[PDB]
Amino acid sequence: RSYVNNQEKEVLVLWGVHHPSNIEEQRALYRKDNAYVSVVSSNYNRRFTPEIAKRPKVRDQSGRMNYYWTLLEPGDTIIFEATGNLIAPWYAFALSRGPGSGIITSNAPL
Amino acid sequence: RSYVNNQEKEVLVLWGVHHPSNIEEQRALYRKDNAYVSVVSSNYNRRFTPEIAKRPKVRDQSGRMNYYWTLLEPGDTIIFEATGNLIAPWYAFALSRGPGSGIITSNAPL
Amino acid sequence: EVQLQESGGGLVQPGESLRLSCVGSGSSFGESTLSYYAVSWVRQAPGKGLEWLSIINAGGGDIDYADSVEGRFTISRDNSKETLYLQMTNLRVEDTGVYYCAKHMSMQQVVSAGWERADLVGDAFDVWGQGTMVTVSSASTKGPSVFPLAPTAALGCLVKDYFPEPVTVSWNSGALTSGVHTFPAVLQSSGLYSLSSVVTVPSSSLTYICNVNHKPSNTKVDKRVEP
Amino acid sequence: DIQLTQSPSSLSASVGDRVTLTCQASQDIRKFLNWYQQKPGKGPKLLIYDASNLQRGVPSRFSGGGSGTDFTLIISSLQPEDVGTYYCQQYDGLPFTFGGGTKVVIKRTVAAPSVFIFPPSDEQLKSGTASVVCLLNNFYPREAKVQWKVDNALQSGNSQESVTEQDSKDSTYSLSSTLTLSKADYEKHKVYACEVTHQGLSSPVTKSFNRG
Repeated sequence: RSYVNNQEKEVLVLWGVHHPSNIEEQRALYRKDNAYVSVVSSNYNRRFTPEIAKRPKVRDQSGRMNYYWTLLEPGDTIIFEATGNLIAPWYAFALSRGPGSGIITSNAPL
Repeated sequence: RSYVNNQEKEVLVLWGVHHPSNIEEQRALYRKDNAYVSVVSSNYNRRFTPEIAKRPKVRDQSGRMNYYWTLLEPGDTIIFEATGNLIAPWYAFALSRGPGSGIITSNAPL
Repeated sequence: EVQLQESGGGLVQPGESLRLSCVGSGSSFGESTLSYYAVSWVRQAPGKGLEWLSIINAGGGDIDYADSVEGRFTISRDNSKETLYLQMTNLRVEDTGVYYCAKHMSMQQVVSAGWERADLVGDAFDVWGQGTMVTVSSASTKGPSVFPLAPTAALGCLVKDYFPEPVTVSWNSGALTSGVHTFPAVLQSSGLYSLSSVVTVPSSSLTYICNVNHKPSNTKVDKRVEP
Repeated sequence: DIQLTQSPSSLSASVGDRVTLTCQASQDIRKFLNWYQQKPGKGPKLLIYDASNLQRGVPSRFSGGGSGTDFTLIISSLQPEDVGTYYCQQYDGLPFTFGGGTKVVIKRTVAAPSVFIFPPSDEQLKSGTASVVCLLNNFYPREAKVQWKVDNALQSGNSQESVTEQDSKDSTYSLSSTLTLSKADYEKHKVYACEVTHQGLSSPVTKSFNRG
């Protein structure tokens, strides 16, 4: 799947790669023992391979989902190619970055 | 291929790994579906595997060449081992680093 | 692999022109079609050896020619059609022969990868075409005369008067593919070619026919051979 | 230019013999030399590329050696399918040039020609021309003394014979003879004989026919 950034702004794309806990979970969900995800743009390209191991549970899940992101520049195209395990983007964000700020952690009302 | 740094100085070595855009480009150029590059010294060792995907064109190229570098110390040896996709070094640089400076970006004449 | 098929040759008057085409098909390593390689034209005169004429590189550059054909002949290639061309001009009688299309071994470009070879290698010809014949003679063309040779045993076909070569013999569409002997043609005293073709058959007789094909005159004969 | 000289012009050998073909060059062409076989009527097929490399699918018996100006192709166990013409060719410089070729000829046991005689047709003698043909089949050696007896009278000055190429399986030949004479001449005599002498026959075998 390709997406051409026609927003005249940066687009923030996020996605995920799912790592099952055993090979049977892999086969049931994706029907391949060996999957891979590729995300590639004009200045981004990573390949993501699922890595299956016994892990301690977190929120009662032994599996894991690794989350990733990139800022697709105006005019550039991002391409997703997957054999399995891809947590695909559905909604993304068109933004223009400001001069540069930070996070405040508080309970004071607005 | 090995190179023994006999310069009594640091040698800067650079190289590249070529990532085709489809498997047929891989087979035509290197005759292996699965290549790898290894560069190893006394304190450097990386393995580079080519990763083949559909990418947007840049300078009318869908392929990519990733560029790498290391400072081989005086007396040390660097070893290149490749099954394909290696952009091999041809010329390298013998240098002694100075106290430490920076880059000026200008149009003022020298 | 890659296959090559010359075409567009035959009989032409002296001082005239003729354009041979070389069509490529199939692919070698890495889905490499003919546009990945450099091609040459090579001709062979009747009874002699091989003469190289011209070379062209994959992208259409580095043309060169043999001195004997320089200025008259011109090489080119429509890579979109995977086709080579040879535009012959001012044809002389000695230009008669079988013109071949021959691919060079080494890969010269891989366009989708953005890879070219800096030099033009022009190394071994690993693929040739079947050839197309060019007959340069102001003599007119004439159709073949075919007569039977009725009857181990033997039955034949006598193609008596025609010009110029070549013809195509095939008994019962390749039914008799064993024991055949299409004989090399001779040049009769009149000036037109003659040729016989035979096959061995035992005591058993089944009907046997010979399929004759003479391209330059739209001639196709399925002559019988009954006793 | 560059001239390639091939020796010999032709070699006769037997099946299983090992043969050496020579190709010498007029100047140092390094190893930019290749060899092609060409069976008659067919296109050339590549055998050896760059002096010494066997091309894919070429039988392992083919070897090639040399460098500089002295190159050789070596056929290890000669087979009847090897009959044909072998050319060496260079690409060290333009124009690309070929050797003169070296024709391989096969020696085998003696073969007996099955002899046959053929008259014209109801359409040929009607056209106003006669063509009688003698067609010895698959024989070895090559030379066959073909003479024509018309009511026991030798023909001289009206003949034409064509030999086929050496067969790539049994290494035999084939020879047909053409006697071209008008249809007015055909009405005179009655019997025509094809007396041929060949080593494969203990005595001349004359196959003939009477007029009609």
